[PDB]
Amino acid sequence: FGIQPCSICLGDAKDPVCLPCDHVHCLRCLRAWFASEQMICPYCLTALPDEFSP
Amino acid sequence: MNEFYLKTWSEWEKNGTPGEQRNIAFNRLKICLQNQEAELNLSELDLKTLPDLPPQITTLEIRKNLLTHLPDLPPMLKVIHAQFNQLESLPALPETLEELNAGDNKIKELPFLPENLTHLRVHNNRLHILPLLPPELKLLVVSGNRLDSIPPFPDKLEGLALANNFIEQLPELPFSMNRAVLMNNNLTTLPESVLRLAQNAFVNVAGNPLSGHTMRTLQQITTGPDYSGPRIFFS
Ligand SMILES: [Zn+2]
Ligand SMILES: [Zn+2]
Repeated sequence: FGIQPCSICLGDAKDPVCLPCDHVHCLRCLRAWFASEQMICPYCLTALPDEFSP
Repeated sequence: MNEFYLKTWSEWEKNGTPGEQRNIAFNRLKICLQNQEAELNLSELDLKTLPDLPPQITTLEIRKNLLTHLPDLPPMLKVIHAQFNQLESLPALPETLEELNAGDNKIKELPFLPENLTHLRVHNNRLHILPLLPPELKLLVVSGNRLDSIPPFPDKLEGLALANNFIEQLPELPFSMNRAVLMNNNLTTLPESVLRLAQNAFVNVAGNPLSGHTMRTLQQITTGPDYSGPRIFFS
């Protein structure tokens, strides 16, 4: 378990979340995107399952 | 079934380094050709090269291998999934191609994009320029490349993702656009067409060096009582 940069912020995610498309982002950042009902990977725009929870 | 393909494939099967699962791939190639299947799946087989492909396939699933180049692409292909390889280039793309995912590779330049392409995902590559965008494109993903500019957008484009590039100016956005992921580029202003996207569209411009004059202009319009444009995220 090493350093995993957020795809967007290059910041070691405090709670890295790996989406099904194998792209990692910070938990907070994902929650912020999902709060606007954008249930997608922000990096590759692959949609996520319904009611998806990180 | 065809004897010439079998001879090529049996020689290819014998020519792999120990980590490559060429016997599984050889059996899948035979069954694909014998039954004239629409899809060939050679994903997750640790393959370093591919041999001549069965000519009738419409879907090529080869993600998560160790490929550095691809063989000639058969001319019926509509979908190619080649993400998570080590690709340095792509061969000429079939005119039938509609969906291409070549993200998470090492591609520096793309070939001509064919007329019927609808979905392009090339995130996490080494692209320093993009080819011109074809008319029916609906999705463009180029996040995590080395782009200084982006070509004009066609008028059915719905999703755009270009975060973490070096783009200095964004072309005017078509009204078809419902999702624009624009973070961490070098933009200092936004095209006025961004304010004309649908009220339910999503735009994220966080991490760009937007000027004071741009910010005052955007704050005035987006916080006005009669604003019906998209929601724009600055953070
Ligand atoms: Zn993050
Ligand atoms: Zn993704």
